[PDB]
Amino acid sequence: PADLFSEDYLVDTLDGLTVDDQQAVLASLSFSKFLKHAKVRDWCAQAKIQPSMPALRMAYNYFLFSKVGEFIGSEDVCNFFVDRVFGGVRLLDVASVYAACSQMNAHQRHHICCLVERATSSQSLNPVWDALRDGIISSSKFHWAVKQQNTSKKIFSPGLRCEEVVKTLLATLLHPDETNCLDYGFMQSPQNGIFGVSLDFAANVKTDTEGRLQFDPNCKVYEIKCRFKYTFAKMECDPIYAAYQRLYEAPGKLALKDFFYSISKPAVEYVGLGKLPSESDYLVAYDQEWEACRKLTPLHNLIRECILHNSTTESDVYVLTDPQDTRGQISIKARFKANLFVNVRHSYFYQVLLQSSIVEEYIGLDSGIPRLGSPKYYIATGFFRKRGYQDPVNCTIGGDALDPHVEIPTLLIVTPVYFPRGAKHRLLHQAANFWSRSAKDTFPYIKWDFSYLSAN
Ligand SMILES: [Mg+2]
Repeated sequence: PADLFSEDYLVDTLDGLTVDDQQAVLASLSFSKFLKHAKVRDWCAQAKIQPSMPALRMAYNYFLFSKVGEFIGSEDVCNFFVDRVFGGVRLLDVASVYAACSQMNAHQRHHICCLVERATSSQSLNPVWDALRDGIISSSKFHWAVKQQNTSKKIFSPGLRCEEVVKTLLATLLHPDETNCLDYGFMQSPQNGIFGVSLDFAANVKTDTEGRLQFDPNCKVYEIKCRFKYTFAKMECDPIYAAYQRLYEAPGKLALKDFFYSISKPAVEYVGLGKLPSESDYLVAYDQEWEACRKLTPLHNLIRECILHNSTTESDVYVLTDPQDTRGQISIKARFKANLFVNVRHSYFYQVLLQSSIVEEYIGLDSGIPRLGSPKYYIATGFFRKRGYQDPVNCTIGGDALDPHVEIPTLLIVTPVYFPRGAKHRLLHQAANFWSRSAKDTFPYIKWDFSYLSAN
């Protein structure tokens, strides 16, 4: 194990262990192991001590980054606590660190969370990624925290190649004339410290003077998914390929339907009037033209409201050029609208819902005159094909070369997602209640004061 309270240098702790064992040391730097440590337990045993969120999460961030900052090359987080939060003193004990963190304002917490985001922008390549995400309801767990709450996931512990291709498509083909961000770290909520997200891609988002992210009030945020069930090869007997050929030569909604229904578990579901969508995939059609063959009750009022707000703006479909024709270049061949909409019951709806809440929280804390407009949210779905013997070695999107070991993108669908306010408020409240119950049962020796948390 590693000691967040030890004064030993992490580089020395890790020196002389296998990479396997180093991974274990780093996993031990989690919020859960922090709260389980003898020194937190001892502090928490006192009658006067009733720890609050987000203050205890801020305290953890300090100890975490004091331990790991040098190893991951970002001493900015620790410097800020010491200089701006601790009055210039290098605090080492949990009682003092906690007290000073308890005295932070929302702009200081915002600043810390922004520095942490910047320190973690390489996401799962960063050795502290897994440890930092512990104890937090992240956007990939948000549906589970609201609707499931079972042992399929945990709050506390006490593929990527194709996603990168889709980012390149968004950046190069959809937003060539704009400032975009391709690499986002982990953004904790500065107001509660129980929620957090990382984003896949955003357009109209920049680094500011020193040296954090700036979301424009009108930025465009995209969650990227890849549909591996639809990966085909240009072979004689391949039924997906058959449907793809038709779509490529004649881009439109009918060719698209045949493509969707060329597999046994289709990504699109027809949902009739007053009927409850299943959770099976994340696109739904409300028009009978997509049919190729449970009612909403009065208690599904939140679902009804979400459908109401997600049944107007259509998806954009981008058919890409085939690099077997162009010997390399992949650009937009054709573009068309499809009456396909987000499934408001699907876990991806809940994922973007939480990313919207965190993005809007950070925009709210940003200094400056508030401007007219709110950000827009999308799911960007990529579809792919195997490389064949006659495909070029070197494919490109704009300047960017594709790794020769990644599949070729064929199709991009961009689907808008809208979030009614009352609906977001209810779901975040249920998830926060589940966080609080789970914190009390997991760390029952902590006299949690959730007064501040329920204010948020
Ligand atoms: Mg993604």
